Amino acid sequence: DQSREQMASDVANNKSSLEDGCLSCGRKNPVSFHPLFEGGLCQTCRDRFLELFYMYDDDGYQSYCTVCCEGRELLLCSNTSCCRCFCVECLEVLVGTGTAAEAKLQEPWSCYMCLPQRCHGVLRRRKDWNVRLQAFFTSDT
Amino acid sequence: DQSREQMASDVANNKSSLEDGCLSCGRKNPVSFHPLFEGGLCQTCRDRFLELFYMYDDDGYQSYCTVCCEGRELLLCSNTSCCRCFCVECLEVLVGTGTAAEAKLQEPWSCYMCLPQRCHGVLRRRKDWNVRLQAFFTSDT
Amino acid sequence: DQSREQMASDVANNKSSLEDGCLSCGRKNPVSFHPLFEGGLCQTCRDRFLELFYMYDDDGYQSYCTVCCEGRELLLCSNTSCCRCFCVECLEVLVGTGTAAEAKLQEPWSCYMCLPQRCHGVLRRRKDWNVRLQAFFTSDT
Ligand SMILES: [Br-]
Ligand SMILES: [Br-]
Ligand SMILES: [Br-]
Ligand SMILES: [Zn+2]
Ligand SMILES: [Zn+2]
Ligand SMILES: [Zn+2]
Ligand SMILES: [Zn+2]
Ligand SMILES: [Zn+2]
Ligand SMILES: [Zn+2]
Ligand SMILES: [Zn+2]
Ligand SMILES: [Zn+2]
Ligand SMILES: [Zn+2]
Repeated sequence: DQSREQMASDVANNKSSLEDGCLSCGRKNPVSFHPLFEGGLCQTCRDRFLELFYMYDDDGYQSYCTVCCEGRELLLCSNTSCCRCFCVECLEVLVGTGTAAEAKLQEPWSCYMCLPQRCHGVLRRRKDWNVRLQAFFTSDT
Repeated sequence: DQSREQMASDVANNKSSLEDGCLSCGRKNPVSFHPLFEGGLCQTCRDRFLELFYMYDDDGYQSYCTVCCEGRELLLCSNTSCCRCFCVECLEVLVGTGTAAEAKLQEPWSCYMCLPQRCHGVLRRRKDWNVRLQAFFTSDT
Repeated sequence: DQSREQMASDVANNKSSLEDGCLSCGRKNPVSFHPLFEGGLCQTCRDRFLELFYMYDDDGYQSYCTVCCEGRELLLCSNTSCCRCFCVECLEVLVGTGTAAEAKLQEPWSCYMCLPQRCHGVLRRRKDWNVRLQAFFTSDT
């Protein structure tokens, strides 16, 4: 089974497209797409987002990583219009080693949806993220 | 058992949080959140929005209250890019006594999603309403 | 009004409203609305969008016509923030004869969701398309 470290390395070296790996778990030939970041989304990782219990914590931050839906070791966007979260693992594997530690020291921290810069490592916000999100909500499938 | 009048009074006097009452019906400890306004949303009030038949009337205005999903005594946003509706009861209870009558005299009336001002009484548009609405559409539970 | 050619002609010459025909197939008295363009949407044409499997082709353009969901002869929006598609038939019948041929030679082509001009033939982008699309995603029926 393709690790996320292997997927990130192949993407950076133009061996695979982001679209042919699950951005969340690393597996090959996912059925669907992550709507916010360049990358596929497998059926299992897509169902995690749909099947969350509480989507927010008691402080009004999201209870889940925007990329992989993990709830542990979340970095919290300081933009009160956003309140999205990214996990340590996604920062380490998609942006690069040390990103998580650097981000935990930033005061305030702005997430990868809020940053003007579109790409960091193989974490690339979609140019068409808004239309992609509309497409993601359109399908029953 | 908790009335909406009791919930609004406790919120204004910092006795309870908007998030621990249903903004639509007043019930304590709702399961989810109203996506547009600060406030909880119970399972049954959430199901009203999901189970609407016709969402628009013959004049192109929404057939339901943005807060509680009621069809009776709707005020109609005059912004042709919006066409959302708010009922008399939600205005009276969340904004305050006389709001509906004051709104009927406005030349023209702009709804609480269109007004630059975020808060009126305990009706507070979310700073993160757009991300909250994306979270609301993501959930299949 | 039965064929799409008949519906377009009646609309242009003030015999019918766009809202009383299916924008996708031409059928009279459709149950719902097209969320992006003025026009009804019948149950069958609405179900095409809900039952899409792949929303995107291998080049990151949408796999379906924005208006009718079929097409096969898709024109591709050149805006990398959009990547929507419109079929030859929808352009010929809603905008007018020659539109498809003109659009295939245009370098680059901007689709009817991107163009500043709201109206071309009987194709009118909704003033409230964003709120209409939120209403479209709200219904679980
Ligand atoms: Br694999
Ligand atoms: Br949306
Ligand atoms: Br509940
Ligand atoms: Zn996955
Ligand atoms: Zn993550
Ligand atoms: Zn953010
Ligand atoms: Zn309720
Ligand atoms: Zn109401
Ligand atoms: Zn409004
Ligand atoms: Zn139809
Ligand atoms: Zn078409
Ligand atoms: Zn476009």
